[PDB]
Amino acid sequence: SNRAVAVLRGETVTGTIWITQKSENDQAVIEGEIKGLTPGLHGFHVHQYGDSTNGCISAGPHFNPFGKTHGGPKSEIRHVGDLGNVEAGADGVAKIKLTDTLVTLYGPNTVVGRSMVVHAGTGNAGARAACGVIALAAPQ
Amino acid sequence: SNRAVAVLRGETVTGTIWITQKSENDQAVIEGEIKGLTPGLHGFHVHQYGDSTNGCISAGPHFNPFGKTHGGPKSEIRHVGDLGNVEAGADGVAKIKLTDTLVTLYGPNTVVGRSMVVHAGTGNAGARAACGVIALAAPQ
Repeated sequence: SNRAVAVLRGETVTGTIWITQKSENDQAVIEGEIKGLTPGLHGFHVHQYGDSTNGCISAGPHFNPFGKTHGGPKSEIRHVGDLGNVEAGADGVAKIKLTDTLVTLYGPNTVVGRSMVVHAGTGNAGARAACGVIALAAPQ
Repeated sequence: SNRAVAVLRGETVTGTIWITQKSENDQAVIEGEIKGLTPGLHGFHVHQYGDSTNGCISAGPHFNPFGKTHGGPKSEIRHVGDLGNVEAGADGVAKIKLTDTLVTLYGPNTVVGRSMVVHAGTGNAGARAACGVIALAAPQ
């Protein structure tokens, strides 16, 4: 499909994030809303797995298919799953629209079946506050 | 991945269903548990979409990629998404193990990102009682 959606679930943070992409060669658009955030900037990431058998823990690590490293030559590689930080507006909702990412719904790096995770900013989920599987949706 | 998992969510019915498949040419195994069922046989189906923006309604129709029809020549085509009926044992849990389906995690008919849905046996979800997105999981 040219359209996917993640419904984020968490104790307090929830949301709905759409991904739309006309073809393998076109840039995807990520758009939606995240609710229940404490005020300020929070991390927003694609993680490797959609597995939600263990809350947001089973999402596994950041999705970094190109292998960006901390330093050295490969530190200049783009981290595909890094969607920056997000924040709620005055109305308490974060309106997300990201048009310049490398996220794709096609080819070997497709994110279908993986997860989107919101990171706050103590427990075994670290800062992971909500997560949802990137699901196939009806094409537009 | 050679492994996917759907966590089924519903008002009363829940479950965890794994799909494991060594390669594109190998037969998948679907195995897991469904809880909260009323006694007796219930339908178990792959549906087209994992979209859960509208409960189990947004899962869309049965997944029937080969186009099985009610009658005529194409009525003899296999309905890929039809996983038969399931039922709870005396312990109140349905132990699912299906080894002869055409469900795959590879190629154009991959079910990754689609949904699994349990059908009871009144409302806009019809008989759909629980559903979950088929998510990528860590390979085994």
